[PDB]
Amino acid sequence: MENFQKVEKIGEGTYGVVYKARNKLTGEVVALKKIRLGVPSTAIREISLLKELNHPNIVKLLDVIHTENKLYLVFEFLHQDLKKFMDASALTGIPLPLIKSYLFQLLQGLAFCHSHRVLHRDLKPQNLLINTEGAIKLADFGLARAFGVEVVTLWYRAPEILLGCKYYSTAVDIWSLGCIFAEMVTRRALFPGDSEIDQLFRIFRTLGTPDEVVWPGVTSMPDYKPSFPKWARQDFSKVVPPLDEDGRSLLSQMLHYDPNKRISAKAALAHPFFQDVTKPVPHLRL
Ligand SMILES: C[C@@H](O)[C@@H](C)Nc1ccnc(Nc2ccc(S(N)(=O)=O)cc2)n1
Repeated sequence: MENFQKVEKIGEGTYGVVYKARNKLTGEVVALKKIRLGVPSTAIREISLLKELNHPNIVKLLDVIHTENKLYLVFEFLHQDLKKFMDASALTGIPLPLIKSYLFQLLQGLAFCHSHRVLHRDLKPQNLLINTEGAIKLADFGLARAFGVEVVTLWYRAPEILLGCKYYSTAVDIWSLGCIFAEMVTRRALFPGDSEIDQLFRIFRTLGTPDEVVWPGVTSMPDYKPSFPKWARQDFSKVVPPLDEDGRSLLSQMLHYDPNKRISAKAALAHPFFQDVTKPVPHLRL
């Protein structure tokens, strides 16, 4: 902490406060995360694996500073988060070519992470960071599993997590990114639940209550109740106007109930929606 001069608080998360800060020696501007708490050995080792998980669409973890039994993560600083950008673009909407670019890049980032068996587990607009050059990057990648631990947003949570599955798969991240894709397009959160059951029931109201036909094994999950109401599925035509039919096909594959049926990041990259992908420049007010 002594090595940095705090500039301003930029986030408050489950695992600690994040500051924009400047390195006192070099003048580098960084994001400094003070991890909330000595540090268990296992957390140290998992975080140290994250230091080598480098990709253009993953926020670079510059240093892990484990001293005086405190843990600080030093990240490269990005200039804005997707939440703030979405809120800024709410009059006209993020142009589709930019949406498509951001989706494609995030899919590249996930394919890379997934290929190393690392999951995010908590994708949401506040953890997607953008720059002036057109890039978008996944932040706080791998921290949920490293640490294992003011209101938690449930809006992006996959249904298998809500239904009590103990072992997460890479599919949880595809589900979350699907939710975010929809939200960019419509300018409203797809499933804005305010409790676990409200989140589950908002999913069920839109995609239909899952059963053994669409999700074999669903009825044996830990928090599945035979008493859940049975709602009929809606058409994606009603869920995300004015997404074009390729966008809609791809979304539907990202939002399959059965995580085993849900598209992988790798497969998503070859989807016809990306045949005309480009990399536009956003208009950022900093
Ligand atoms: C991921 C989350 O913990 C975030 C706080 N972490 C990081 C990491 C690296 N860089 C940033 N920058 C940053 C963040 C938000 C904004 S905001 N809310 O003004 O759009 C402007 C810049 N944030």
